[PDB]
Parts: sequence; structure tokens; C-alpha cells
Amino acid sequence: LAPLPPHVPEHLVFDFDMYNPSNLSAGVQEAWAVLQESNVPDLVWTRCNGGHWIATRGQLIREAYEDYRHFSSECPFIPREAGEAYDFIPTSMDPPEQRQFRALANQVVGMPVVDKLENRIQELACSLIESLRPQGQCNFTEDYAEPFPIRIFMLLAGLPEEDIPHLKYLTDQMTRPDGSMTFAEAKEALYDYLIPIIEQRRQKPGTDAISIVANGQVNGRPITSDEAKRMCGLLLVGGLDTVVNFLSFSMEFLAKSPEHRQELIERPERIPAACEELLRRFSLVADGRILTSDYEFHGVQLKKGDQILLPQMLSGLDERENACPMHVDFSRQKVSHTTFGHGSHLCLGQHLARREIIVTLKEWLTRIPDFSIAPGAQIQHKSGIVSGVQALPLVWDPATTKAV
Ligand code: HEM
Ligand SMILES: CN(C)c1cccc2c(S(=O)(=O)NCCCCCCCCNC(=O)[C@]34C[C@H]5C[C@H](C[C@H](C5)C3)C4)cccc12
Ligand SMILES: [K+]
Repeated sequence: LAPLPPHVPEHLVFDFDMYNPSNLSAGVQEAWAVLQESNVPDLVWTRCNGGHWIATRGQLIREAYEDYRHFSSECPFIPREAGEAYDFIPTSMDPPEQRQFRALANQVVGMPVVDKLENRIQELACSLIESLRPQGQCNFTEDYAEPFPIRIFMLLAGLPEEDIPHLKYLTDQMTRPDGSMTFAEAKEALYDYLIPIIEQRRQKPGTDAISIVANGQVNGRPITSDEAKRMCGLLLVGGLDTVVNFLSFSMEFLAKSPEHRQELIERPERIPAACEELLRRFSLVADGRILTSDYEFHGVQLKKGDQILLPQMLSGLDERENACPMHVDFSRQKVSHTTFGHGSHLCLGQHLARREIIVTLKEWLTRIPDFSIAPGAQIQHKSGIVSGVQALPLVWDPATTKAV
């Protein structure tokens, strides 16, 4: 517990630990939802993780994401040292400089790219699932959720399949840390992999994402090598743990809810809506911002340099915006969430991510309509900037399945 700053009133202190919240055993969204109990104010200060604010309600979360002038992305992670070291593009930039970098990134992971990749996304899902189907078991996180998005990235980035276990090694070191290296070191090791590739594709561009970013123009001039690297690191990591962990949450839920599986089998037209309602219920990101100036917000004095956690996760779980928020209803009306963020940094990958989710749901239930959690296994969640599932052992009777 860091010393409480004298500008912070004691009545706003609530020592939530985003990397190890109490009651994690109840589920990680449930653990974060403690922040929305009736005796917790809308904006609190936690002394954990160096000390920082947390906005606990959708209205404040969206407001702060809109107000980039006060709430800057230059240090967007807790703890401060990680946020300081972090320099990916565009996530560590504010508008207006951010806008042209975001437009360049949009050309390589935005919507039209989706239609070009869609046949490979479909084929990859089907091939992975058929490999598992006859076995009657898998560790879903390891056997489907991890290989699916990284294979898609390698295709969009024009990288060879054999590079996958090394890239995985490198991203795990960053995003699945064990305290052996600092964020800065893991980040540099990732940059070491990308720097030669960007050099190569600046001399000899192709039509892959790295070539397009590395040869782009921004605010009137060519992008530098360093800018390209910082963009490519985000394009790699952006759709990896988010998708891995979101799919895992979704499949845990479906494994525990035969009635919702049957619903999507009998009414496949509801799968897009189901995707949105799972994105709401199993929202999983929590990053934040740094104050650019002293600012009073919702009656609370914020100080220049204070960090504020703005959990994307919480908006859709807020009872003030969605009734019975922990309940999953594929027929829910007025589904609201900020799962993909809000404001100037609203996820560029969201159309790709929804395609990945919808293809998985449809192709999984087509071949393996009936499955359960392995008997006896205790599913464990993890919490942090991207919350997730540690492992997801599933079982089924292969006689209930079909090759398609
Ligand atoms: C379920 C999956 C995903 C979730 C929940 C998710 C969530 C988010 C969130 C919350 C942000 C905003 C962060 C900020 O405001 O600080 C964001 C930004 C972004 N994400 Fe996604 N993401 C997902 C998938 C992907 C995928 C598949 C990619 C593809 C490479 C991707 C690319 C990006 C990029 C480039 C940005 C930065 C946009 C900018 O800063 O203007 N995302 N994502
Ligand atoms: C107990 N031990 C094990 C530990 C516990 C806790 C911290 C530890 C750290 S730490 O404190 O240095 N690491 C905590 C922050 C790690 C940042 C990961 C995000 C980077 C990639 N993602 C994004 O860019 C994005 C950017 C954006 C938001 C979000 C989703 C998408 C889009 C991708 C993230 C170091 C070592 C050990 C630690
Ligand atoms: K920084």
C-alpha cells in the first residue's frame, strides 16, 4: 500500500488490487464488480500498485475516455513504471498526432482487410476444430484459443508459420510475466524480432501489414523505422491475449450452460447477438490514463500526473446501464458496453475480433455441439490489464460430434 497522497480524501480510499483482486475465486468479472457495490463511490483511490484512481461506473469511464486533453494515453498502464516504458503506437499517443497513425493502422487491421482474410479465418477455425473433434477432450485455451489469433496475425503480417513458437515465447515473456524480466526488457526482446523485418520491408516491400505500415506516410512525411516498430509491436500483441482470453471466457460459459448452446444450435441467426452479449458479460480489458493537469472531475480533485484506471470491463457490467448485468441473455435489448474501449482509441481490430468470435461459435457448435468442463477441474482466472483464464479443460463424447 503506497502512502496516500494528501490531495486524496480518506473517504474515497478503496484498496482494490487489479493484479490480484480479492474474491478472484468467484470469477474475475465478479471480483471487479465489487467496485460497483452500493457503498463504493463512483471514483475511488486505491493504494495498491503504487496508487491510482479507479472510475467504477460506465458514465465516468466513457467521459474520461472522451476527454483526452485531461486524460492522456502517454502513460496508460499501472504500475507507473510499465506505463512509462510503454511506447506502442497509437496506444501511447494522444490526438491530434495519434489520428494519422491510427488511420495507417486502420488500413491493415480495419474492416476491408477482414473481407480479404475471411476465407483463411474460416479455414483455420475449421482445421483446428477438426483436429480436436475425434479426441473427446482438449485444453481449449492452449489448443484452439492461442493458435487461432496468432496464425491469423502471421497471415496478415506475411510472417512464416515456423516463427510462431518463437513469437509466442516472446509475447508470453511480456504478457504472461513471472517477474524474471521487467516490462522494458520483454518489450525490447520483442522489438529485436521486429527491427530486422521492418528494415527488410522498407527496402523490399510486399503487400503484408508490416510492409504497409513501414512504408506509410504520417502527418505529411514518411514514417520512421522506429515509429513502424512501435506500431508493429501493437498490431502483434493487440489481438493476441484479448482474443485468447475472451474466447476462453466465452467457451467456459458455454461449457457450463447447455441451454445456451442449444439456443445457438436451434437459432443460429442469434450468433451475432450472442457475440455481443458475451463481449458485454466477459469484457476483460482495464487500461487507463494520466492526468495532464490538475482537474476536478465529478467533484473530485485530480492532480497532474495522477494515474486513473478506466476499466473497459466495468461499463457493460454497470447495473445502471444494463439490468441484471451478470446474467447472460442473448435476447438482451440495449446491449451497452465499452469492451473495445471508447473515444479516440476505440479498437481498430474490433471487426476482426468479432469475425473471429462468430466464426468460432458457429464452427465449434457445428462440429462439437455438446461439451462440458472436465469433471473435477477448477477453472482459475487471472486479473490484470487483460484478464483471462489460466486453462480450460473440456470434454465431450466424440459420438455426438460431426466432421464437416
Ligand atoms: C476481443 C478482442 C479485443 C479487445 C477486447 C480489444 C480491446 C481494445 C481496447 C480496449 C482498445 C483501446 C485501448 C485504449 O483506449 O487505451 C483497443 C485498441 C486497439 N486494438 Fe483492440 N481489442 C481486441 C482485439 C484486437 C485485434 C484482433 C487487434 C488487431 C491487431 C486489435 C488492435 C488494436 C489497435 C491497433 C488498437 C489501438 C487503436 C488506437 O490506439 O487508436 N485489437 N483494443
Ligand atoms: C507478479 N508478477 C508476475 C507481475 C504482476 C503484475 C505485473 C508485472 C509486471 S509489469 O507491471 O511490468 N507488467 C504489467 C503490465 C504488462 C503490460 C502488458 C500489455 C502490453 C501488450 N498489450 C497492449 O499493448 C494492449 C494495448 C490496448 C489495451 C490492452 C489490450 C490491447 C489494446 C493490447 C493492452 C512485470 C513483471 C511481473 C509482474
Ligand atoms: K509511455
